[PDB]
Amino acid sequence: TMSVLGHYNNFFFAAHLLDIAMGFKTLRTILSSVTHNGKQLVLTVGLLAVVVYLYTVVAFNFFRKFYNKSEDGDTPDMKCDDMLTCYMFHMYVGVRAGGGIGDEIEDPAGDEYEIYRIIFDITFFFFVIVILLAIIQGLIIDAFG
Amino acid sequence: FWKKIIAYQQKLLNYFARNFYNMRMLALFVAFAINFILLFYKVSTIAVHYVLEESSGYMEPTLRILAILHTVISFFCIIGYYCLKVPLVIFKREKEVARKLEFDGLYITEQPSEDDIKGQWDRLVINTQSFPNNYWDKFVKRKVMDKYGEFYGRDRISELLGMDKAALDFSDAREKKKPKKDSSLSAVLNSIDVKYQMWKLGVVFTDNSFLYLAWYMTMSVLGHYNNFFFAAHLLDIAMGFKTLRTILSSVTHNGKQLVLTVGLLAVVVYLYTVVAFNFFRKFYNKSEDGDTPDMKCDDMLTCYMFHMYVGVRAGGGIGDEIEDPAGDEYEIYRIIFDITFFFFVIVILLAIIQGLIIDAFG
Amino acid sequence: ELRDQQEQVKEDMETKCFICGIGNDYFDTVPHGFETHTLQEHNLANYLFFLMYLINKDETEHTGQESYVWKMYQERCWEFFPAGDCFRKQYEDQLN
Amino acid sequence: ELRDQQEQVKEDMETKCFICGIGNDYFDTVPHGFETHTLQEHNLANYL
Amino acid sequence: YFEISESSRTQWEKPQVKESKRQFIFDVVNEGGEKEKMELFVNFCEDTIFEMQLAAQISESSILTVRSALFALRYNILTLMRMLSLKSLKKQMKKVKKMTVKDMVTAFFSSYWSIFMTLLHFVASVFRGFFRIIC
Ligand SMILES: Nc1ncnc2c1ncn2[C@@H]1O[C@H](COP(=O)(O)OP(=O)(O)OP(=O)(O)O)[C@@H](O)[C@H]1O
Ligand SMILES: Nc1ncnc2c1ncn2[C@@H]1O[C@H](COP(=O)(O)OP(=O)(O)OP(=O)(O)O)[C@@H](O)[C@H]1O
Ligand SMILES: [Zn+2]
Ligand SMILES: [Zn+2]
Repeated sequence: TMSVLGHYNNFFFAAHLLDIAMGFKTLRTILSSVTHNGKQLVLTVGLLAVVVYLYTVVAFNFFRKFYNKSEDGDTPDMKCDDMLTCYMFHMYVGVRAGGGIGDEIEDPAGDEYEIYRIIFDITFFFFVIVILLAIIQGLIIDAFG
Repeated sequence: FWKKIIAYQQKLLNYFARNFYNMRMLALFVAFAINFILLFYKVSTIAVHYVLEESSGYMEPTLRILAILHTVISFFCIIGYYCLKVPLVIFKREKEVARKLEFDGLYITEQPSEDDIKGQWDRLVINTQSFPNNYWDKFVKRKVMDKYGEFYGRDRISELLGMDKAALDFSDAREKKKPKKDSSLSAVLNSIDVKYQMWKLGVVFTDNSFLYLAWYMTMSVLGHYNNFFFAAHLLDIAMGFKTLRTILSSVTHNGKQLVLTVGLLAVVVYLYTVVAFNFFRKFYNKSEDGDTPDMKCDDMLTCYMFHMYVGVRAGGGIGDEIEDPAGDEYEIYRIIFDITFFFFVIVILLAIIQGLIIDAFG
Repeated sequence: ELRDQQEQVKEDMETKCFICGIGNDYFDTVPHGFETHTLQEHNLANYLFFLMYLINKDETEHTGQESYVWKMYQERCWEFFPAGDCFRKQYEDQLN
Repeated sequence: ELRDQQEQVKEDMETKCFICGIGNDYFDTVPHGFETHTLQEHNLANYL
Repeated sequence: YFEISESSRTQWEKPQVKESKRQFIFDVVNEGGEKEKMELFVNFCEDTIFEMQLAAQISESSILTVRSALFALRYNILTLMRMLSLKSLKKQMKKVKKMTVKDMVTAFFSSYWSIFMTLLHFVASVFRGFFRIIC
């Protein structure tokens, strides 16, 4: 089917490069590593999504002034005015960032909620980046092993 | 006239005990429903008002119906737990109480160490007449009397466990049959051993699962005051699923080592902050505008907080954030400072903490 | 590896007897068999107190066993220490 | 794995006799039993 | 069979000898030579005997939280027992004896709700006692 669709669009032939992953034993094992612990990997991702959801719920209620993401003062771009937008931003830009959500959101120095936001960012970094992502990676790697 | 109310109460009791798990399942489903509806909850604009935004327009009454349903189902879950599993806990605790009371005399020969809540609280139940209420062996009192009384005084053991002597002799002797009065309100109420009920309620309150189900109900109630409090009920899956339970237990598995290592990290970053506050302070300016210099290390507490937060989170280390040392007289000293910070704090200690948690899970 | 070595030390100490070196399984046939072997029969405290007792006692009053052990320790040979064998192994057929 | 193989080689060499292959426990009944077996009885230098 | 002195037992039970035995057991099991195991044990015995003879010369020439928790349980459960001790529930039940199934179920629910409020009062009192302890 991919071979046929390649005639309609030549770039569809790129999917045929995945056949080496079947041909070679090591690549086959690498792919099977993901499906080896599929239930645990789905459950841990769900736990991560729940934790980042609780963090987003706290942020949407208490820390909203720190989520402005526009350099130009005329147009304020708020990423946490809406529940869905704040959750999407926490899922994407917060999870990818190595330091955590505090690397992206605005500095708390001098604010009344300074210690609260410091604890918020530190706990985010510890629980999400340090622990849960490491759990997922360890699951995949040790399944391969 | 009460033989009907007891039967109906028994029917409700059995229904809740039978459907305890299904109600706990329904509560989690309703918890997912409420939090999924809450995902479309925006701000509207002085005080700011939070309003649900949707195209259908029937989400708002549904959010109230689901909240009320969750609050009712949670209460039914506590009721079902009390119907089902509380009697098992009481039967167990009452059985080990008799075991300790008889075999090694933990309330006659040797006394509890007073630092355990269980031993101190179990002193109350032995005096109660309604003992082995759930336990099979109704003559543990007789056994303890026969096995310790001669040594410690028959009548004194009798008063310690609250026995009576005339009843055994009377029952062994001749007796008559007399119809009783079921209407006696004073007799019915006094038959209820308030001391034994006190002990049982203490046991139930000290039970961990009952505390968890009470916290669940408390969050369910607070959800009515603030709808966002229903988000805490999404943590129930972490209890329901075994893998999530193990993931959470991984943190508490090595709690002592994890606390000690965090303390070591806080001491190391404190020594680094002490060195910085004394020698390298000009490099901690963090303001782009020249008019207002923002110093993060003029004060000991501020410098330590900055090192704890912005230095630890940064992957490279403190030198990624503080100002470049090129051309300064302290260039080599600050280079060594930053390199040692990166090696000891980021590379080693944080890796130790992460490895502790991950290998505890493993 | 350091933590694993500490854990292995503790596990070896709970599962092996330090003096004779026999496994706890050979003793645990009876209830609390290994505990009885490590407390009544082979105990480090008892050996140390035996050494103190022979140091404190007079030479002329040593018994046959005490004089044997005293000469053995003076010449610094440790054959008197049980090596893989115990009282139960020595009299296994008669005792059982 | 390479480091573990080196360590395993050294441990096998200290606990096993290379020629006969019998365990050191069977020889260590007497003091220095394995050393005496590896020096006086079975020795690579002596075979060479 | 031989004699062990009670003084020797006490000096063995002294914490310093316990720490020394910790260190010696760890050292011997981790790296003590099997051929030298007995030699090291006898050396440690001599060292410990000297340490005992030195310790002799040198020597001779929470609960409040459990208290609070027990008091909290007693007070918070006696608070609910006061409901029955008022004895005024009988007059109210005189009314319930003649009314219907919905209201009898309502009383059934009210009992458990009262129990849950008693638990909440208990846990709040526990927290307050803990604040007084830490402060
Ligand atoms: N020859 C031996 N003498 C004594 N204990 C031995 C011997 N061989 C093995 N053991 C074991 O070593 C351990 C020594 O006792 P144990 O360490 O429990 O007491 P301790 O020194 O008071 O320390 P702790 O009670 O804190 O563990 C016991 O588990 C015992 O079974
Ligand atoms: N047949 C054997 N001949 C010699 N050594 C043997 C034999 N079987 C086992 N071994 C063991 O192999 C080791 C060889 O001696 P060893 O390696 O100690 O001496 P080396 O070659 O001088 O090196 P080094 O002293 O630096 O370790 C010893 O531990 C010895 O017990
Ligand atoms: Zn032994
Ligand atoms: Zn050989």
